[PDB]
Amino acid sequence: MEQEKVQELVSQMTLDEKIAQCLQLSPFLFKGTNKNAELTGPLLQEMKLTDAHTENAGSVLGSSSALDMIGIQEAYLKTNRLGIPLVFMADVIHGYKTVFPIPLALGCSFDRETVRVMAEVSALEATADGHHVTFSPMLDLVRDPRWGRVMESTGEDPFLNSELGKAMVDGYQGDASKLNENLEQMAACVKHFAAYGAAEAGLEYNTVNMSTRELYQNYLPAYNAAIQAGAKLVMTAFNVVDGIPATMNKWLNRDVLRGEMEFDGVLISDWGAVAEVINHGTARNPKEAAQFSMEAGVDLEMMTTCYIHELKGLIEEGKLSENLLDEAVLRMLNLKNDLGLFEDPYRGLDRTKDILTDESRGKARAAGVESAVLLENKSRLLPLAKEAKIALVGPLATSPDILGGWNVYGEEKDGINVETGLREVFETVEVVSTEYTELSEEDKVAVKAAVQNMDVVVLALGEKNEWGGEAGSLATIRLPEAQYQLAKFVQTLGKPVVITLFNGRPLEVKELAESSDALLELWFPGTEAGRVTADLLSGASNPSGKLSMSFPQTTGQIPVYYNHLRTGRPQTPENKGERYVSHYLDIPNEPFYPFGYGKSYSEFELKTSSLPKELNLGESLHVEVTIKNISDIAGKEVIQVYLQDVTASISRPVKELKAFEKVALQAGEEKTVTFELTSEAFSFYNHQLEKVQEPGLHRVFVGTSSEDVDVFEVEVGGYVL
Amino acid sequence: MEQEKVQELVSQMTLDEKIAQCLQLSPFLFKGTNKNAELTGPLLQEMKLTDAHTENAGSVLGSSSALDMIGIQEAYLKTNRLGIPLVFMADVIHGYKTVFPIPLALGCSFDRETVRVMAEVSALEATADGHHVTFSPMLDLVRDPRWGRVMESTGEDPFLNSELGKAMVDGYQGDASKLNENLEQMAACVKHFAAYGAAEAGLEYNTVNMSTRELYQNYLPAYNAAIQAGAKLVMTAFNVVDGIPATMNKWLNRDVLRGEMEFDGVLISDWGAVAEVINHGTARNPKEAAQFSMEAGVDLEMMTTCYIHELKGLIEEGKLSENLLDEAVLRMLNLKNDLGLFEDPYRGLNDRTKDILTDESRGKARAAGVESAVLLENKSRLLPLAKEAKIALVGPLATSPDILGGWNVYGEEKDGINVETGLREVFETVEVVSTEYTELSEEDKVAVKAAVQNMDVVVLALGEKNEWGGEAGSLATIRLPEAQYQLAKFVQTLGKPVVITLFNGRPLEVKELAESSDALLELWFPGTEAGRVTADLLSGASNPSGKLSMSFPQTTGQIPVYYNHLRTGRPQTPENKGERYVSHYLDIPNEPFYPFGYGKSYSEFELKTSSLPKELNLGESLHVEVTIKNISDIAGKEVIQVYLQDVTASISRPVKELKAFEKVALQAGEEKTVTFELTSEAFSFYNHQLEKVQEPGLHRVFVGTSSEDVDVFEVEVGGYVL
Ligand SMILES: O=C1O[C@H](CO)[C@@H](O)[C@H](O)[C@H]1O
Ligand SMILES: O=C1O[C@H](CO)[C@@H](O)[C@H](O)[C@H]1O
Ligand SMILES: O=C1O[C@H](CO)[C@@H](O)[C@H](O)[C@H]1O
Ligand SMILES: O=C1O[C@H](CO)[C@@H](O)[C@H](O)[C@H]1O
Ligand SMILES: O=C1O[C@H](CO)[C@@H](O)[C@H](O)[C@H]1O
Ligand SMILES: [Mg+2]
Ligand SMILES: [Mg+2]
Repeated sequence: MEQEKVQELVSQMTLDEKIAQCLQLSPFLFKGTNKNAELTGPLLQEMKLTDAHTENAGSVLGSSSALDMIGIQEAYLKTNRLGIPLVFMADVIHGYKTVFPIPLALGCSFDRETVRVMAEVSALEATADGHHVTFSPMLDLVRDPRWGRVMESTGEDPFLNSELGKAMVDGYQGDASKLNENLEQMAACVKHFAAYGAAEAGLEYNTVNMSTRELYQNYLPAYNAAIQAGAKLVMTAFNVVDGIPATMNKWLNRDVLRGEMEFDGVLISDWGAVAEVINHGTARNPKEAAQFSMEAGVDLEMMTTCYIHELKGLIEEGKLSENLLDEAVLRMLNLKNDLGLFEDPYRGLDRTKDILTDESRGKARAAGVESAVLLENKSRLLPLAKEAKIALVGPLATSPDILGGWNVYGEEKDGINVETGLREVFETVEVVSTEYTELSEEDKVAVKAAVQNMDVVVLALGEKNEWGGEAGSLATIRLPEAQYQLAKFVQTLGKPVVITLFNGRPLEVKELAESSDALLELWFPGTEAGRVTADLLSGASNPSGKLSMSFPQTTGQIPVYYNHLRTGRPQTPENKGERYVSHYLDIPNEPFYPFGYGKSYSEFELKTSSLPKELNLGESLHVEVTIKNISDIAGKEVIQVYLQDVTASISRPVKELKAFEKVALQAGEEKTVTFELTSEAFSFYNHQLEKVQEPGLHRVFVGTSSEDVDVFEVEVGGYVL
Repeated sequence: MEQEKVQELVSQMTLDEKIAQCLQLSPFLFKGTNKNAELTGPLLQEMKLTDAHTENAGSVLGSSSALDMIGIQEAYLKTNRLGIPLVFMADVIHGYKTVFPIPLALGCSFDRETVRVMAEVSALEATADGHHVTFSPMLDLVRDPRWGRVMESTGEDPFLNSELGKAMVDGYQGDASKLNENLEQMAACVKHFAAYGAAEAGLEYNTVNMSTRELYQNYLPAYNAAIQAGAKLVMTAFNVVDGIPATMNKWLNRDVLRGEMEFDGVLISDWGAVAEVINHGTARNPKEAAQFSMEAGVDLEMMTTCYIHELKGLIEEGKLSENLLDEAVLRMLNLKNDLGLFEDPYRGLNDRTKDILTDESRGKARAAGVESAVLLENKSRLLPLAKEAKIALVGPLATSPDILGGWNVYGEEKDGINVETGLREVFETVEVVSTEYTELSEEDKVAVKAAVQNMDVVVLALGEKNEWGGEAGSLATIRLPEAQYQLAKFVQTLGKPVVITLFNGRPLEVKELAESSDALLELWFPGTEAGRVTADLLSGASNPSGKLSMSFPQTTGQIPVYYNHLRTGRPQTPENKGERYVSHYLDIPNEPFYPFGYGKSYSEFELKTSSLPKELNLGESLHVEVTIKNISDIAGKEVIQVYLQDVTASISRPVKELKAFEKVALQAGEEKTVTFELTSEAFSFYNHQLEKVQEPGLHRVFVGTSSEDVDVFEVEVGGYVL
């Protein structure tokens, strides 16, 4: 409908109606839900909720289905005074029913289009099952693989997360202004604002702390890119930011998000995060919690009752301006309108035919093959011949747990396990399945026997997803020790070994790499994992992923990341072995596998056209890269361009990723791609918080990982374009 | 002399002269040195130094002896135009020749007097051997035991480090207005300014980064306390602080150090930290390095040549003002003066040798060792051991002379007392099988089996070599070599009671050691009398009374873990135990293996807090009164501890903060009363705007014998301001 009528609806609301609009609830607390009705009484009573609260609640999160949604919205609109429909939100993180690779894997794709296809397919399916909003993209920069939630981030690099973050939003929302029309798309909600993934000790919900300059330089860029690209919501974070819980952080949310970033959409709290400021000890009680969170501009309280029970009193005693509430309600209604819920509360609703199609599955498969990373492949063991005799052993041989974490809707019975997968392709396969956390003598005899018959071992190891995701912090980033022992065992059997590793985080893999001939990191590919796995092993697909997060030498190296500072005593090749340089006595400084590292069955040669020696301030560097696949085999490479600022008023990272592109090349084929490094890429935040460019020398690095690069020099100065 | 004669020295000094006054060099680049006279030729020619440079050099670092000093100074004065003597500095960190426990151990003493006596004995000896300035206390807060330098800090607590920091300055310098008179006292230099101990990944020299508020709240207090206690010098840090290397960080050093902390002394660079701002990528070359460090107020460049080769040109070209150099030179001379060098450039050097490595001094180092060690485990009263107990003494620390610890630049191992020698003095029957640090052979095991079979108890002496810590001794995994845990596993199967005497420079993973033995005693590195420290504790001649000044993590992946932590929005409680969506790990407990303030005794105490007021005004002190009784037959010391928590505040506040502590001696039966004043400063914190503030509201007071063994009382602050 029209803006003016929305502005009117605010006018016509009671105070209690407005307060309730700022509440969000689980489906089974509304009249007319069709699942979990036997939890409605107990919980309603514990939250001290009444019919007036539930009949005016702003939103719903975690509807179980299209049918669940319809019954609730049909029932709500029957008893709702002014006919303000519910907005319905859900966690569509990496697939709705067609599960795609976990976002950390998606980052390893280094492939913008894959990310967009994933979100688009996800929206297709979610909108079809009644949901208006996904709580995705998750844009927290991660440098600490102990934290279970690294699985939701696209890795340790702000640029890559920024790009892929834009692709996710584009994919879910398409045209952000036609969400009232395009009902196969949905609102995206950026999370978690901000800096959540710097939790101390990878410990869930734990303290985050960093200088403001570093917050802007590295932790904010991606939330900003998604926002600037039209993301409709932002969700707050659980952590403090500089001492102050993000949910009630006024500078962060008013000054930075609404001020600097110009975000005039709904700001939703994370689950309980409004009331939990009480636990952080920056609010004495639910009254204070609500006052400070409203002051901060949190418009939608997620499944707690601070606003519901306390805003009226705050407004009547003049502790809190009613305009703030008014503005918050106005944002909620603008959201609903943008989704066309004033014309159609059922947002297009039967669409079952669209869920879990064969075209969608093929896409998830394509995502999986794009995202897997080949870490080792000694003496061309991979790809395997289709008639190769295979002992498939390990806990991931038959396990149905290949969908990854934050899979709220996808069903394991629709999944393709590794056995099924492999059997579709290779004729001879013998399988000895083993426990995730044990290695018995009986297992070893069975494995001995399966291996002796066969020609090659596919050793499938991995985590259960429940060992990652939210509140899945591992102090030690290792598989259960039994799996390292199973690899040591299997290696003694005389036969060639592939390890197909399934997980949600960087792990200590040195032992795995040292005990096998090849190692293929599939992360958690989703619904089609088995076939992703088979197509890569068989060569039907050629591995092309690159690591979007560093793989540490050991737990004690964390945090280790490619974009690191030099220090005053950097280790060089000409000071190696000296005592008084930055190093460890017991491990290398280098991570075991670095950012941008990945292998292929193909082989490539790159050359960079001549670049200018000199450059003006404000001027863009145009980089031209010619790349040839010099091998019999078709496949993709990921060209990567980095910049270093050799000298600056702040110590600058030795490298920073400024551009990348995945390039498909047939056997023999050659191509040219060109990048624009605009002058922003030469910029940084200074000691005073200004975004600035300084004349001086930069190095440009073109290559195929953060470490395989040719290096060029460029001098910036003169005048400003 | 008088300040006029000093002000005039500045006026009469040439430019080239004033510059060289801002240079410090190793003893063997000087004419007159009694050691390393080779090396002088090539290093001078590498540094492109002259005689103009060395004849006017400001200072020396790390002279080898009183004769070295005297030789250098005598020869320098002979050819020095205006007669400005050299100031002579050194790393006297935990002792000179009589070596005391490493500073981390000293922290575990929880005893100010012990620390002051260490510092006092250290200056006594150092001045006797020619040194004017020590590079100590090291006041970097440490939360990460991977870092080799945790050995030099007194731990993870700002308050404790502040207090013991002042005891150290007080002990080295006594009354600092009379350093020209008490020539058995010496100038002290606080380091490393600032926040150096927060090195990322505990990796040496690595990036440091934290909000300015956190810098002020936790990382600054100790530097500040030592400075306010009158510490003569400060040294810069190798690390960046918010992007900028500390050495050229104007705000940190002009605004914070010289402005807010009102420090008007020499600011010395750390070794090469001036030229090294180039490697940090905040200076193109020695010209800018020099410019930016002088702009920042660095007065003395340590063993690099940016100032000497670049300050002339910078001043002539007008890029840098001669006033800065001048005031820099004035602080230099004011320090020489304060030291009494214009009256006596040999600072009293008169058979000061009678003063070194004395019997009284060694007895003090010994007492420091027994104060500082920490009894971590003692099941079924195995310790103390009867003096007629037959002892199998096995392990790498059985006979190792490596017991003086790291940053021991002057102490000699031949004077050290090793564990066998210590034990043999006390217990009649000792059999000894030494093993390697990093191995466990089948032959070793056979020998251990045979020794243990014969004796009644195992003293299993495990440890680090000191070179696995100190500077640039970072460990990614904080474990002993695996052979040592395997040795403990082995010994435990021999059916005899086991004590592990652990010697180290950092918190280690010790769950496996605790689990494979009946008692565990953490001697750290006690210094010259290590063996007797160990024997006395084991025997009961001394009663363990140390407490942990740094948390002992469950495993490496728990780092950083410390007592003074924030609550988060989803704290693990005893009520929510076992729930998935709470702050916790899947594979280990939240808690460290041993917490801050944790320590055991052969004695047993009760404590009783006198009734506290329910309310308090702003600006008002809280007087906590504690009665403590040793209810046991054994005399011993206990460390009463008082913490505060600010329950609600404009910033999420630590669950606990140590605000007072005292070590209380007690005979069997004996009772005493101590009272502490927690001022309103203790109730204060830094807010978002960076004001030091006090908020009305609820605080909890915790009185006890560790961060975990406490009685909790509440106090409500408000009303008006005192
Ligand atoms: O706890 C949470 O619940 C939210 C709702 O499921 C989810 O979207 C957030 O990412 C997560 O932090
Ligand atoms: O609610 C959840 O469900 C998921 C189940 O797939 C789990 O992995 C997530 O980490 C958890 O947040
Ligand atoms: O961290 C900082 O960097 C700046 C430069 O050191 C300084 O000027 C600011 O006041 C300070 O907060
Ligand atoms: O490198 C160093 O040398 C200095 C000189 O010994 C010492 O005092 C510092 O603590 C240390 O950083
Ligand atoms: O980090 C910060 O936290 C402060 C409190 O939110 C804010 O006011 C400042 O702008 C900022 O320096
Ligand atoms: Mg530059
Ligand atoms: Mg308070």
